[PDB]
Amino acid sequence: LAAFEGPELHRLPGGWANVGIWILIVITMLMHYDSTLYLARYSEKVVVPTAVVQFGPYRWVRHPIYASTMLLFAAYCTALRAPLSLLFLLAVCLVYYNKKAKMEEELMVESFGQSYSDYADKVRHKFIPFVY
Amino acid sequence: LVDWRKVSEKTTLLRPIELKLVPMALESSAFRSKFLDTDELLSYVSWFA
Repeated sequence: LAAFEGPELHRLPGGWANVGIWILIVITMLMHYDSTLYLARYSEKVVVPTAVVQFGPYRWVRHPIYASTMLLFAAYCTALRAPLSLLFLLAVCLVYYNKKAKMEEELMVESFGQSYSDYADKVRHKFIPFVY
Repeated sequence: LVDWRKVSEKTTLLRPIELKLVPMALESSAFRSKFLDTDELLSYVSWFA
């Protein structure tokens, strides 16, 4: 639907309008790599978190890898200039990804207790900074 | 905020240069209490340097 909706590849503008796209790409890959490096550092096994992570992207958004992945698709829908698909992936990705976030969060709240409780009190905003 | 009477009762066997370097160690050990990482502090220290 993004490819259908977006204008033809020669009609979309360039110059100083394609510099924001580069900004979005680089900030996405910074946030995702920082989140991954912070999450994988504290796990002894492949996915077994020893402690509670609250650093970098974790002090802004409780689930930063997920947000970074969606922001990748959002920048992608901005690239071919199709905002309608951006909104629809917002809806569907938010729904599924919130479901998995709830399952994961309830698991590690059960397994950790007060630490992730006060951490989630510190950062309520779960996916987008002060939007949700 | 610091009750300096307790600190003075804790540094009795020391000397004036140690009395001068006491607040440095107090700030270090007070920042020790929280749970924090290393690499972010290196990053901010290097940036502010």
